[PDB]
Amino acid sequence: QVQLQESGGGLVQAGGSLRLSCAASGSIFSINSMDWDRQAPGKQRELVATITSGGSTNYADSVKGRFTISRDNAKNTVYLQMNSLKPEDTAVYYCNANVKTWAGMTRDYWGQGTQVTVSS
Amino acid sequence: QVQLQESGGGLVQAGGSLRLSCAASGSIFSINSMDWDRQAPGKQRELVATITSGGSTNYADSVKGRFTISRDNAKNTVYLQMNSLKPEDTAVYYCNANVKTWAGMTRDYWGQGTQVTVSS
Amino acid sequence: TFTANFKDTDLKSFIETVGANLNKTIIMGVQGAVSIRTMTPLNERQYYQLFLNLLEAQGYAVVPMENDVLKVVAGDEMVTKVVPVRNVSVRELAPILRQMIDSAGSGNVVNYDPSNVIMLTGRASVVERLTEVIQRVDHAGNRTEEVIPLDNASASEIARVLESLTQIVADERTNSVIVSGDPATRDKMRRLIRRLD
Amino acid sequence: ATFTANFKDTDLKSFIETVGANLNKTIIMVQGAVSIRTMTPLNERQYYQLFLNLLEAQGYAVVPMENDVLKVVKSGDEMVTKVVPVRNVSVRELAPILRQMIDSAGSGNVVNYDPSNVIMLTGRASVVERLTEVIQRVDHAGNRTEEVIPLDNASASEIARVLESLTQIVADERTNSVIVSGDPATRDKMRRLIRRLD
Ligand SMILES: [Cl-]
Ligand SMILES: [Cl-]
Repeated sequence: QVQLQESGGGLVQAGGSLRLSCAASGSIFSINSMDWDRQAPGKQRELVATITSGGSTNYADSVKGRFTISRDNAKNTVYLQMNSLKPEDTAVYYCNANVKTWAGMTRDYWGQGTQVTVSS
Repeated sequence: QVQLQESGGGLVQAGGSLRLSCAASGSIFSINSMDWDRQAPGKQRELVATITSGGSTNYADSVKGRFTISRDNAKNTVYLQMNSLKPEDTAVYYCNANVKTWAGMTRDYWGQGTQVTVSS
Repeated sequence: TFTANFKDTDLKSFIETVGANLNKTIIMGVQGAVSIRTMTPLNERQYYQLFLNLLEAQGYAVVPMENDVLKVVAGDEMVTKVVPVRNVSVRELAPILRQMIDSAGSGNVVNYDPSNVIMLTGRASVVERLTEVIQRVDHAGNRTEEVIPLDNASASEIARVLESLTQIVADERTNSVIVSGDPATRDKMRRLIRRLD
Repeated sequence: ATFTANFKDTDLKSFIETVGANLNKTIIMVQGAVSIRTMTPLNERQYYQLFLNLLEAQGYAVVPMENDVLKVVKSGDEMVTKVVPVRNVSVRELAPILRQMIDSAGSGNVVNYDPSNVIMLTGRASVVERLTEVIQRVDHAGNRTEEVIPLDNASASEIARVLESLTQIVADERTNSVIVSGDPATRDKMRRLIRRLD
C-alpha cells in the first residue's frame, strides 16, 4: 500500500510560479520512483517529471528548464517547482509512486490530483 | 433543478446490442431537451443522440441507423437502443437534461454516467 | 445593466438587494452567506440568473407567483462572467463545457442565452478555464477561406490527394481549389498547390 | 511452470491455503469471499502477484518472514486476470494512459508491470477488455513498416517539413531520401505525393 496527498495548485498568470507538494505514506520502502503527470480534459495524461529512489531526475521536453522535481526524505515528500508557467501547463497534476511488490512486479499508486490554472 | 440516473451499460461483443435507460426527476416541466453524450478517456465528450420535448430527434453521423433514442413520459424516462455495436462505441454514456430557467436562459443537468464496453 | 460585489453577505440581505433591483417582491421561509464578484456588467436576465444560481448553490429554489412575487424555499473566488460568442452556436460547445465542469468539482454553472452568449458562475480558476475553451473554439470557427486556381493540374485530383493526408474542396468549373484556414496554414498550402501545378 | 485460478465465492481462508500450498509458502493468519478466473495461464511471479492483489482488495496485506513464511494481516463484472505480452514498446510508456483509464474505471482494478515486459491486468472483465484494447493498439502502432524513397531532384528535408507540417516522415540528408512509415494504404498515398514533387 502507498497513499499520496497532493497540494499547491491554484490560479496564476502567464510567467508566474507555483510549487506543488506531495506527501507519501505507507510502504515508503517499496517506492522506487515518483513522478508528476498531468491531464487536461479531452487529452492524454502525460508524464511531466520523475525522481527515482536513487535521486535520478527525468523531465519532459515541454517543461525541462522551467520545472524542477525535488525530494525531502525526512518528510517523505516530493516537490514540483513550476516557474515561467504557460497556459499550455493548465491541467490537473497527479503525484504517482511506482512501488515494487513482494512478487517482483511494479504497481502505481497515485492521488486525486491538484488543479493548476494559468491565465494569459 | 432536475436529477438524472443512468443504467443499462455493460460488456458486449461487436454486433451485440444494449438499451440504456435514464429516469429524470425534479422539474420535468422545465426540461426542453434530453440528450445522450459519450466520453472515452483521452477524447472530447461528444453528442450521440437528442430528443426534444416536442419529440424531435437528432443523431450523430456515426450512430444514425444503429442507435434509436426514445421516450416514455408516463415513467419520465428516455432510452437509447444501441444496435450493431462496434468497438468505436466504447465510452461512458451520459444522459443530460437541458432545462429552461425562470430567467429565460438554459442550463444542463447530467448524471454520473453508465459505461459501455464493446469487445472485438 | 447590473453589477454585483458581495463579500460574506448575509443571505437575507442579498435577497432583498436583488429583489429591489429587479422590482420583485420576495418571500422567505433561510440561513446562509453569499459571495460573488461580477467580472462583466450583466443585463436584467443575466443578473436574475446569477441570483437563481447563487440561491441553488445554497440549497434554495425560487417560486414565481401572482403579480410578480418570488418565493424562496485567488482561484477560489466566486465570480460571474458573460462571454459573447461570435462565429459558432453556443450549444455546439455544451458537451465539452460539461466535460470541463465534471473535472472541476461542484459549485460551478454554465448558462446559455438565446442571444448566443454564455454566462459562467463559479470559482475564478474554473471560470478562466471555461473562458479559454470557449474563446478557442469561437476563434477556430472563423477561418478565412481562399480560392486558388490551377493552370495545369486537375482541381479534383489535388483536393483528393491532399484531403487524403489531411478542408480542401475542388470546383472543376473553374479548375480551382478552396482552402479553409489561417495565414500560417494557407501560405504553406498555397506553395504546395503551386508546386503541384 | 504455470498456474491457474478458478474460484467462485470461495471462502478467503480456503483461497489463501490453496495458494500457499501451490507456492510452497507457510501461511499464518481474516474473513471474506473471493472470485477470480485466470484468462491466461500465469507463471509463479504472476500467480503470487494475483494473490496479493485479491488480498489487498479485501483489506489485507502480506508480511514475508523467516524461512518461506507469509503472515496475512489487516491493511462484465466478472473478476478476471490476464497477462498481456507487449512486443514493440516499453511497458512503462503506457503507464500514464493506463492510469487515466483506471480513474474512469472505478475501484478494484489493478495494472501490474513485469520487468520481462508484460503487463498483468486484474479486475472486472469490462475494465480488463478496455485496458487490453489500449495496450494492443499502442503496441501495434509502434511496429509500423518503414520504407525509403529516394528523391532525384527535390530536397529531402523540404519534403520532410512540407508533409510533416501538414499531417511519420523523416529526411536523410546524406542520401537525400525520405523515410516514410505506415500501413500499405498510408505509404501508397505518401509514395505518390512524394513522386509528384520530383
Ligand atoms: Cl523517491
Ligand atoms: Cl423529451
